[PDB]
Amino acid sequence: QCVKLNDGHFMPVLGFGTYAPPEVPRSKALEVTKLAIEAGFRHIDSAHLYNNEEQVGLAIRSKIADGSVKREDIFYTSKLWSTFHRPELVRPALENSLKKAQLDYVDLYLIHSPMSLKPGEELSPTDENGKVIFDIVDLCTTWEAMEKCKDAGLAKSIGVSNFNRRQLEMILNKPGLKYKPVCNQVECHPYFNRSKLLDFCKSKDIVLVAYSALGSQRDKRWVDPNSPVLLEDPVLCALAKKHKRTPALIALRYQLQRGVVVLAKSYNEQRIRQNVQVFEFQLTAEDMKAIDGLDRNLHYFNSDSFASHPNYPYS
Ligand SMILES: NC(=O)c1ccc[n+]([C@@H]2O[C@H](COP(=O)([O-])OP(=O)(O)OC[C@H]3O[C@@H](n4cnc5c(N)ncnc54)[C@H](OP(=O)(O)O)[C@@H]3O)[C@@H](O)[C@H]2O)c1
Ligand SMILES: O=C(NCc1ccc(Cl)cc1)c1n[nH]c([N+](=O)[O-])c1Cl
Repeated sequence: QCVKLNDGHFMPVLGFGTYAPPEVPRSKALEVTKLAIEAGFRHIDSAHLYNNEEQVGLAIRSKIADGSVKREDIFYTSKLWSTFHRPELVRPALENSLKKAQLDYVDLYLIHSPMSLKPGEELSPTDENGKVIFDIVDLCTTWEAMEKCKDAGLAKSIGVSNFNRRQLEMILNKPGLKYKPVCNQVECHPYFNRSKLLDFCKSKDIVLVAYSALGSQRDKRWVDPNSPVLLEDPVLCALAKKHKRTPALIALRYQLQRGVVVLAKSYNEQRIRQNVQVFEFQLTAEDMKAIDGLDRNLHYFNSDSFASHPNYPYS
């Protein structure tokens, strides 16, 4: 089940999230990506940041080599990390990701974040207060570099991630724009449902892709443990009992019914298979209204590390 993007390529509407924190052994990403393809996932979300592209790429190539899928059946995404926003660094970062995955192309390459970081060896160059060391880059010039990558065939489609509406607007009104972003991948779930951003994306034929749709991995680097746990929400739980589903399935189905493409990360064999059940049932209009009521402007990513950055999108 696929949505047609504004460049004419096609994106599966449920995607598998591959990130696991560093205490998870690298080899697991390989195992669980194969499991996710076996279960029916066809859209796979990785990044340079995640340090797993070699494992994710191998899982994909294994599922091609054993005859399970064709390359053309898999939609693989990676992302340009914030230290590589300077235009001259964009193509080389993409080539790096292709060599890691051993793929001839990515189906989608995103600017991972609007918050440009000082170029260098560190993923997160830090200032002493622990604030990321910012860089001033015109993201319009980073976007022109992305467009060159699509023109060379390195990425079939190009898009952005963590952009707010005004940031998206800036790209859209760029003089001489050749390709609009196909998508904006952002934090989106019933506690932060981004309905104003969704409406703007829909008006621009840009797909909103929801990450942390199940409420995030709750990593203490960036997430306050007092924050309400999305999957313990009583309304989602009540809806899970009503449909004899689970609160995750409720959270995933809500996105599809608003025209949002949705990611789900799991490294558990059972939950991976469970998550494809999103296609097996429907929420009613009143169910959707109840879930719309949960919105509380809650982004789980909420650290002093980035909240002072000049291009923080939640400002
Ligand atoms: N563009 C960005 O800046 C950005 C930011 C964050 C994430 N992402 C992408 O989006 C993906 C997903 O977001 P996320 O990693 O924040 O996690 P998520 O999809 O919100 O899932 C959070 C947790 O839900 C659990 N879970 C999954 N299925 C479940 C089920 N059926 N029942 C109960 N619990 C279940 C998982 O634990 P188990 O593994 O134990 O099942 C997972 O750790 C990431 O992996 C990454 O690919 C992108
Ligand atoms: O740093 C990350 N994103 C950049 C980012 C996150 C939030 C905001 Cl507001 C802006 C930029 C990250 N991306 N994916 C994962 N992951 O766990 O899947 C992590 Cl962590």
